[PDB]
Amino acid sequence: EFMVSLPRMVYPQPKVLTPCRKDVLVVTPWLAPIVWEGTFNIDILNEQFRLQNTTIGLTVFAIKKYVAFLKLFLETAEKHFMVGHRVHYYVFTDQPAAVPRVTLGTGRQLSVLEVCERRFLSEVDYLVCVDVDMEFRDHVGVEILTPLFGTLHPSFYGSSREAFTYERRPQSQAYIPKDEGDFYYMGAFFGGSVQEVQRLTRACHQAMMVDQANGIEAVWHDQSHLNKYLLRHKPTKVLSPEYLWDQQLLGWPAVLRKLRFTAVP
Ligand SMILES: [Hg+2]
Ligand SMILES: [Hg+2]
Ligand SMILES: [Hg+2]
Ligand SMILES: [Hg+2]
Repeated sequence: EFMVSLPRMVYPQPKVLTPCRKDVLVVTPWLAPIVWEGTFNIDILNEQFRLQNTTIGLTVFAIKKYVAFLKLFLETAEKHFMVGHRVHYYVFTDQPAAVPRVTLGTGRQLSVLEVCERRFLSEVDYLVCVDVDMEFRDHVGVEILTPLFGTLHPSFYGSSREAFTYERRPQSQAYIPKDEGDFYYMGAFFGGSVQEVQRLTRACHQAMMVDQANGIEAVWHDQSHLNKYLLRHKPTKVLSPEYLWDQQLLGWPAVLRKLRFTAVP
C-alpha cells in the first residue's frame, strides 16, 4: 500500500472541457471507469503498476478438446497481455502432458494444475479469469486492474435490460427482475484482486448449490450467477467489448477502436 512518487513524464495535458468519448459511456453511475481506447494513458498506468511490482495471475481451464486452444492462447498472451509486468499463467487441465511448450518472456511463468486455494494469495496480486478458446489481438494491460471487474457481453452492450438474458425465474438465486440490472457481463473475462475474485467464486458456488438443492439450474449457468453477483457488488471497473469480441459474429463496429481479445474462428 505505500506508493513511491512517479518520475517526471511528458504527455498531453488532460482537457477538462473536452469529453473523452462522445459516442460511449466512460463511467458507471457508481463512478467506476468503463475501459475504452482513448480513456487511459498506458504510460502513466504502467508506471503506477510497475512501481508496485505488480504480479498478474491469468487462469484458464482447458478440458478435453479445449487443450487444442492453448498454443494460440498462450502465444498471443505473450504478445499482448501485461507485457512488461510479472505474469503467472495457471492452466487447469485434465491433460497435463498435452499442454504445449510455449516460450515465455522474462518474468513470466506457467503452472499446470491437473484436475480457490491460498497459493494465489501468496503468488499474485490480481487474478484474471478467461476462456481458453480465444486469442489476443491487441494490448490487454494494466488498465483493467482494479479490485473487481466484469466485461460487457459483446452481443448485449447496446441492449436494454429487459432484453438481457439474465436468470428470470424467481426460484433461482441468480434471479434478476426486468426492472433491475446495470449491464450484461460475460463469464468469459472477469477478475480483480485475489481476495475479490475468491469472494465472487465462493458466492457463485454457494448460490449454484442452493439452486441444485431446489432442483433448478440457471439459464446460462455460471454467467447468470456472475451477473447476479455483479448487480449486488458493483465492479470497480467495467471493461468494454474491446476486451471480449467475436469478429465473425459481430464484425468491427466504429465504436471499437481496437479488438483486443477475441473468439477463435
Ligand atoms: Hg480521453
Ligand atoms: Hg479464476
Ligand atoms: Hg453469484
Ligand atoms: Hg460466478
